[PDB]
Order: sequence, then C-alpha cells, then structure tokens
Amino acid sequence: MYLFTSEVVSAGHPDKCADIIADTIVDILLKNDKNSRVASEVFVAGNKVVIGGEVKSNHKLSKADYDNLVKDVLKNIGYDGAGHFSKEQCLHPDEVDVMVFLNEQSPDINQDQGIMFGFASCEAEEYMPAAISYARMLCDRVYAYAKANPHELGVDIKTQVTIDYGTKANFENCKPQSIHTIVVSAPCVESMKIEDLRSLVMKLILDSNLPKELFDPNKTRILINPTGKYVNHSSLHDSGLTGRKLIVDSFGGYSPIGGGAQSSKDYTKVDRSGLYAGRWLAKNIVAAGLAKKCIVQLSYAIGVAKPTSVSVDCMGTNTSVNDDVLSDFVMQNFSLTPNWIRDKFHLDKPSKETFLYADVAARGQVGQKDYPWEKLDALEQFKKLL
Amino acid sequence: MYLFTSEVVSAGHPDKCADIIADTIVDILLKNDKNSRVASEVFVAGNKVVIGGEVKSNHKLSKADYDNLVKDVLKNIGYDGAGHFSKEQCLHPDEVDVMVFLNEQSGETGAGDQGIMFGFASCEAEEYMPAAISYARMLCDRVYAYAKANPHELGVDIKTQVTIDYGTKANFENCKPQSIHTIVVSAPCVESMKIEDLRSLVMKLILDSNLPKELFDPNKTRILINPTGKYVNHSSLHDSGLTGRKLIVDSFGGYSPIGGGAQSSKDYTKVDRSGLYAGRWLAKNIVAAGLAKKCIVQLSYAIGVAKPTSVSVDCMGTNTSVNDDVLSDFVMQNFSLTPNWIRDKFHLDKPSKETFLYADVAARGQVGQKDYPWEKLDALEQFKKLLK
Repeated sequence: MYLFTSEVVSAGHPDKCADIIADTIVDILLKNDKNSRVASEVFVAGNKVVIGGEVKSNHKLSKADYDNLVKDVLKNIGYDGAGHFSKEQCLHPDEVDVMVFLNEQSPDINQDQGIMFGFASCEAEEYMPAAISYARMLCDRVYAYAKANPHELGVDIKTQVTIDYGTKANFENCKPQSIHTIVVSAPCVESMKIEDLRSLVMKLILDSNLPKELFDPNKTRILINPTGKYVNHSSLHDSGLTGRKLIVDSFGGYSPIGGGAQSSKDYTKVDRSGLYAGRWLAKNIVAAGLAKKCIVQLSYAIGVAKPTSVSVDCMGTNTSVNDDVLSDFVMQNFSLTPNWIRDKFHLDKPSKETFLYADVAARGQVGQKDYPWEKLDALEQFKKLL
Repeated sequence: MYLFTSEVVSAGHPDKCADIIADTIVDILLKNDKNSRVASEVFVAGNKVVIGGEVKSNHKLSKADYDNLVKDVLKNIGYDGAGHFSKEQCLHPDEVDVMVFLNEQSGETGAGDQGIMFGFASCEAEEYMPAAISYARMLCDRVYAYAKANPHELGVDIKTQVTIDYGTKANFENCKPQSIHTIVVSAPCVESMKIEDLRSLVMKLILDSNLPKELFDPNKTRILINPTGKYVNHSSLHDSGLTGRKLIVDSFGGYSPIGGGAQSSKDYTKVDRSGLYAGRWLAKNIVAAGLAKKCIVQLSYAIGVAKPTSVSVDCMGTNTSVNDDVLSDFVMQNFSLTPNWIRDKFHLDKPSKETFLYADVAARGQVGQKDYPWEKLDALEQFKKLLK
C-alpha cells in the first residue's frame, strides 16, 4: 500500500465565492480597459461582503455596480434565496451588505526574482494527476445535482480522494492501482434524514463516471458527512477569503508550488502567467509522449522580460530525450516573455466565447479542456523530438 | 546553470500584519480557555482592520478589547505612529477603524475538517531547512531588526529574495548548493533619506550577516537593494493584506508542495495547522536520522474521523537505507497522528512564552525555528533504528 490524497471544493465553498467575486471584477475591468491593473481582494464575512485592494483603470465602478455583481455571482453559484434553507442556515442575497474599500487610481504613465511551476501527468483526464482528477469529477457531479435540486442539497460541497498506488515505484511510474477512499461533504435540508442523504450521494458517486478499473464500491472506503449532520453552510458559518484555495485550484499536492494566488489578479502578475505557461508546456510535453509526467519551472530575474531559465523535470519518466535537451528545446522555441504569454493565450481579452476569469475561478485554474493554456497547439513542435 | 529562488517578507508586510493580528486573538483566547475554537480571519486595508470568522470561547472579548488588541499588535510590529513616517505614508495606530463581524462556530475526537498537509525537511541549511528560504529569512530578520531600532531611517515592511545556484539538477536533488547567485532586499525609507544612503546602510547589514562564506562572495554575488528605487509609502495603508496569503513564505519557499490550508487564525483543532506541524516534525526527524537527504510527508484527514485517512512519505529518491513504502508504514504504525495525539505531542493547547506563542510563530515563520515543539528531534532514536 502507498497512498496519495487530493481535495476539491465546489463553487459554493466560501473561499471560492470570494475568488469568483474577485475575478468577476477583474473580468469587468479588463472587458472595458485591457491594460487595467487589478488587485481586488474579497472577504465574505458571513453576510458582509468586503471588497478591498487597488485598481488602476480607465473603467470605474459605482456602488450599484458592486451590489449587482455580488448578487449576480451569488445567484449563479446557487445562493439565490429560494428559502429551502433558512437565512440563518445559508446565505440569502437579500441579507448581504457589500462594503467597498477598494482604492481606485488612474493608470500609470505608459500602462521579480522568483519561480513558478506547471505540471501534467498521463494518469487521468486532461492530463491531470489521479487523486485531484477524481475528486473534481465527484465534486462537479454533486454540485450539478445540488443546483438542479435545491430542495434536497446545498451547494457548499467538498470532496477528497485517496489513491492507492500499491508501491512508491508505481507512484513514480504513474500507475494508480485503486481508489482507496472517498470523502464527500454535502449539506442537505433540515428535513432530510442522514440515511437518505448518504443514499443520494452514493448514487451520485456511482454516476460520476469513475473508471471501473480503479473504483469498486464494495472495496472502497466511503465517508459521507461523517459527523452525521450538516445543514448549516456558506460564508455564514465559515468565513471566505480570496486566494485561499491554491492547491485545489492547481495540482492537488502532486507538484511543488511557488508564488501566490491567481484570483484577485490581472494577467500581468506571474502568479497567473507563469502557472498558465508552465501548465501549457507540461501538458504538450506529456501529450506529445516525451514523458509520463513532468514539472515545468520558469525562473525570472530583475531587469529581463524573458525568463532567465526554464527547466523541465520529467521525474525519471523520460521516453526520448533527457531533461537537459528538453529544457534547452523549450527555452529556444518559446519566447515566454510576459507579453508573448499574454498574446499566446489572449489573457488581456477575456470573453464568453474564449474564457472568463470568473469561470476559471469557479472550475480550477488548470485541467479543463476549453482554456487556452490547455490547448495542445505545440504538439507538432514537440513531436520533432520524438 | 541551475537557479532556485525563495522570498521572505517581514512582520510589517500587510499579509503578515493580518496573520499576526489573527494569531494574537488565538493566543489570548487559548491562554484563558484552552478548549477555545477559533477561526478569526483578518483583512487589513487603508486605515481599516476587519475581523471576521467564527469564535467559541469562555473568555469573552469586548469591542474595546479587539480595538486595543489591534493597536497593540500594530505598535509591537513597528507601526506606532512615532512620526518618522506620516499618517499618509504608513499606518498610524490612532487612525485605524476596527470592524468586528464575528459569528458563532455553527485520539477519540474526530478531525475538525477534511484536508491534506505536507511537511518537508532538507539537510541543506540550519535546522534541516532548504537553503534559499533559510538565507532569505536570515536577511529579512536582520533588516527588520535594524528597522525596528532605527525607525527614523527605515520602515518595517521589508522583502528579501535569495537566488541559489546549484550548478546542476543533480546537485539540487542531493542538496548541494554551489553559490548564492543573487540577493535582493527591498525596504522603505523616510522622505529625507537619499537612495544612495539607504543602499549603503542595507549593504552593511547584508555584509555583516551570518551568510556562509562557502556560498557568499560579495564580489561574485549580485546584490540588488531597492530595484525600483526609493519609496516612502508602505504598510497595509497602501496594499491590502489578508490572513493565509503567505503560506509558501511561512513554510518551504517553493521547495515543497503545500496542503493549501492556512495556519494563522486557527486553533490547534484545525488540522490545516496541526497537520503541518506533525508532517514537518516527522520529515525533520527522518532527515536528521540520516534516512534521506530531503523528505516530504503527506497527511490527510476526513471530518469526524480521528486517525488520518492517509499517511505517506516521499524521500525524492534520496533514501540511504529503507524505501518509502517501509518508511510510510513505520510512520503509520508508530505515531497515532490523531488530532489529540498531535495536541498532546506538542502541547498545542498550552501556548506560553517558555514554549511557543501563536503570534510569535506567525511573525517568525511556521517552521524552521529551534524552539518550536514541532522542531524537536525527540523521535531521532526511533528513526535511527531503520538505518540498518
């Protein structure tokens, strides 16, 4: 036995509410001024939504703009005030007060040493590692049910998956053996007994399309609302703050991590651009067949736009070329300057027909087929290495 | 030819002010009621401090008490309104408005939440820490100390970055740094101080720090002091801060994965805090015993379950003897790892000046200090039995 675990939380989780609100602001500003510099932090303290930070933009937001945006975000997440949950059980949009400390300033005239990582692996869907992939599948399925059935389930949902790899050697070779344990936490209406809640999410677990080679219900340990009573949920009972789900939003502990949060920020911060470029490179490398998994590490220096270096680590799973040759290829064939990355993924141009930052905030920064930094448009260039 | 960089910020950084305020609340509640349950998050911006989250304690805290706590914390961090910086340039205690938007909450004792946590250790630097963050930390501590004693010159919102050259990937994997490639220090100074003088001052502090001579040569290492030039404005007055937004700086500086869960704001029943301390303690004892050059320990929990749902160790290929399967089994079989076991192992419910204080840990980093109970090598002999 050799175990590894990852977690995911839904868009209804308080920290995600804060992330989705913050990146709704980013989207609005960028839609109207592409060169907006945004650092918009959100603290959902119960029924108090506190928006702070700083924005340099030509687009300005009124108090009503903030009120509308918060209510529309909460509604789309699932906090629509239908009243299946009492307003003391669950956040009700009417009870919210929005408090704005956000500082607006004019754009600067003509508007770091560090590292960022990306990662990819062949273990599971969209080249993501196993534990977080399967935790995401379960969460997505329970959240989707809760939205369709607010009379039964609430939208503040967490999941956790433990994978048994058997031996460390299988972990190194990307060879998961079984899903060992599944944890699901989902709130339900006051009138639903715990036995009936467990029966429901058990059905949802089986309908989450988990691979049968890994998942046997009879041999898997399943823990559903283990404390036995979970009705009260949302930011009312657990504070939410922006940038507090770094690992559920990325690689679930399978990769080292540097820098800081994506949400709250525009594309000019390497916390965004470096993660997206790093992930894009890693995904295309594994998708090309050069490795079973790899970690891509961008390094930046003061006074250079181009990264001082980019290093590829295939963690011993190389098929064709060693890590030195691969790193050299990457540095020589991709500029990877902030502006090149911006233009490569169109990061200054979020739109409903491409990607939205509020959408990525809700679904994960990495690991969804439709994002631009998840496109396999470098595959032909990498295939030249074999 | 193989670069790596970590960064540290001082207690004067807005995110750290938030962390330290939050953990000052944890300290006073636990001091007077050891079963207090605390999730007191903090947001700081401009002249505002907002406290939210949940608290359950027999020690009652008034609005005046919260106000006074906030001002006292800010004063001890170094924002004391002495007048070297104006109330427009950095935070003055007498100008802050405090809002308190707190609610109520909602081994045999089950874990307080699900989640994952990682401990890490490495034989590279003091106290089994990796090099770049160790040296970054050393420099930041030194500059912050100087600033607190000379507030007529420097502000206390400080940042340091250290870039290590390893030479090659192989050396990085075997914990062999070759040189410090770059040192970056950023500090505010008072309006009257010329940039040249700020730089002269900081240069001395770097040169007289205890950096190893093996790695540091002041004629080969590039030293950058205030890359964007002079600035006077600093503190949360000018950039917002939030609890739990320095998780990498407070731990392993890029050399390890993290769980994602924060430490500051929380009592010891939150496994996001306690599981980091237990992971780190295991990883440190494993490396100090000579079983690996570096080690990552993963723990996970499920809400309402006491025993961890998973325990795994990863020595990143650096094992000297036993493999990672045997190590993971040994840990599982010899250390209970329930919340109560962790609480009792490190006496987390009994903070004190002579042991540890949460607010002090917030300001000094969550790991890497000799005096923390989870930095003690008291499992050393147990792990040395695996050497054969």
